[PDB]
Amino acid sequence: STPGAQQVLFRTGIAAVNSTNHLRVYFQDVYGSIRESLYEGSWANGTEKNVIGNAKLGSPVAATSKELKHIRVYTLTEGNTLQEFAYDSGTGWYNGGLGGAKFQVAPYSCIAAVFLAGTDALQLRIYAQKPDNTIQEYMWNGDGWKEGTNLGGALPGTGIGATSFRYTDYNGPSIRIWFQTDDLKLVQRAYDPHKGWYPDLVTIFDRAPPRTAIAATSFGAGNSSIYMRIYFVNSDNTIWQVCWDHGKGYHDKGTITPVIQGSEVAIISWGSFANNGPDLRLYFQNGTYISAVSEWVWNRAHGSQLGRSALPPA
Ligand SMILES: OC[C@@H]1O[C@@H](O)[C@@H](O)[C@H](O)[C@@H]1O
Ligand SMILES: OC[C@@H]1O[C@@H](O)[C@@H](O)[C@H](O)[C@@H]1O
Ligand SMILES: OC[C@@H]1O[C@@H](O)[C@@H](O)[C@H](O)[C@@H]1O
Ligand SMILES: OC[C@@H]1O[C@@H](O)[C@@H](O)[C@H](O)[C@@H]1O
Repeated sequence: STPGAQQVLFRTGIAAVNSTNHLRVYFQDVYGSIRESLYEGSWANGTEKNVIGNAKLGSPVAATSKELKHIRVYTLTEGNTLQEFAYDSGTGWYNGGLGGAKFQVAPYSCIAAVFLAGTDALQLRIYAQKPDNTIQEYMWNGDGWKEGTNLGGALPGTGIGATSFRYTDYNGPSIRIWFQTDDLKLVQRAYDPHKGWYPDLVTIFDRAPPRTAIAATSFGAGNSSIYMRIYFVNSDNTIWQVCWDHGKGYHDKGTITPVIQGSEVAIISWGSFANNGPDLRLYFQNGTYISAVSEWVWNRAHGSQLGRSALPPA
């Protein structure tokens, strides 16, 4: 290993945000602190000086952004309440207002978070699992945190993936979320502006490991068209990808890359098929220096490739 890699919690929560190829990756260190590594032409940071806050050991870690002007990172306190580490350009890092509400969730809850796409002002939807094992939406619409729509029951401790995009022929944002139900299937729920939440679950995978990591992204929004990619850790100790492509639907799935048993997963994307993209980046643990976080890359030039073998601080 390396001294730096040793500071990374084994099976750490992982989150990532980006403005095109300007990247931030969040993880938890062995002391419970949440740290930020970054890519700005090269990889840096992830050290004890790059701590944005503290969370319970083993906490989920979720993050979302508006470019890199506004970043929000969500974790659980020791008290199993949702908290928010917030960054705005010109202000820096601070404790976000979500913590004031002190929302208790299940101790084993995961978290997903999105800024809603294409809206006039900043709007956030956070998803977590309550002690009754239902998936609850929490909203920020500019005037305090409030519970939004309850999305019903899921496997206790389920992974939660989420994405928001705006169809260019609609006047409001769409949301897709993915999680695991008691039957061990992975499923999607969906919000569109003209329908609200659709009543049905859409199966994306028949049987997944219990509490497997789930991470999602979307890109290339157009007129009634979108592209999406969902990632999870399968029973073969590899990340699998499920593809939604416009005109083909959920048409393919397969292995991507090996991971450690019980690795967490994060995904970011940028660009689109129309402009020599997309670019995809996955972050996970595959045993590099034992506990380092590694990267997988997809791009138009070279397709599927391992990227940075060990993120900072490794
Ligand atoms: O533009 C983003 C960068 O793309 C490739 O160069 C990767 O090797 C690198 O780790 C980073 O993801
Ligand atoms: O624009 C986003 C910001 O970029 C750098 O300033 C980082 O040091 C900071 O933590 C944040 O990620
Ligand atoms: O614009 C988004 C908002 O930014 C700050 O006001 C936060 O305190 C709040 O929780 C939310 O994240
Ligand atoms: O626009 C997104 C939607 O915003 C509100 O209407 C929420 O009640 C709903 O669950 C969803 O998040």
